[PDB]
Amino acid sequence: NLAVLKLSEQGVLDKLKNKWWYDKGECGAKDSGSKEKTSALSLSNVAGV
Amino acid sequence: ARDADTKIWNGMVGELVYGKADIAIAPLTITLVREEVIDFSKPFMSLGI
Amino acid sequence: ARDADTKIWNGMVGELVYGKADIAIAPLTITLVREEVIDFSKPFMSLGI
Ligand SMILES: NS(=O)(=O)c1cc2c(cc1Cl)N[C@H]([C@H]1C[C@H]3C=C[C@@H]1C3)NS2(=O)=O
Ligand SMILES: NS(=O)(=O)c1cc2c(cc1Cl)N[C@H]([C@H]1C[C@H]3C=C[C@@H]1C3)NS2(=O)=O
Repeated sequence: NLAVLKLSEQGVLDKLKNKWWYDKGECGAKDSGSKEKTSALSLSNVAGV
Repeated sequence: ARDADTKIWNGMVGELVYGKADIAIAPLTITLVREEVIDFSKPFMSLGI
Repeated sequence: ARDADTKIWNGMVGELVYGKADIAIAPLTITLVREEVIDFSKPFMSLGI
């Protein structure tokens, strides 16, 4: 009861949670969600016209 | 969880109720029906369904 | 909080320590040093700075 509060006070829980969830951003959208591609227009875009 | 009609707690619960195991640092959820047989510290990580 | 250099709890925590009160239903933050003089239940509402 006194030890868990020490970890919560000093942010050790935050450091461990960052280590075991956020430092292993692996799959797709987390890494590649903030990038940019320009364009290339294909026919599948313009067909109803 | 407990057994019907015999209250036989299996799993990690009975390991602490029946004097088998000494401590359990594990993903265990504080409920109402678990405080009567074992004791929990202050919670260290929040979540939801 | 405790006073500087005297360890005299003013406020509501002093009302629980010095025998003046009985219970404190209040927006009170579970810190470290408040555990050593009184007792808390499980937390009921979570927040942050
Ligand atoms: N952001 S989190 O879920 O990983 C998380 C969750 C919690 C932490 C610390 C972290 Cl890092 N400590 C709190 C404790 C601190 C104090 C206040 C309540 C408890 C005592 N319990 S908690 O609310 O369960
Ligand atoms: N979403 S919240 O901050 O208002 C909030 C926060 C908490 C609630 C319930 C609510 Cl609604 N109950 C939990 C307790 C209930 C059970 C499960 C963990 C603890 C035991 N404490 S808590 O994590 O402090």
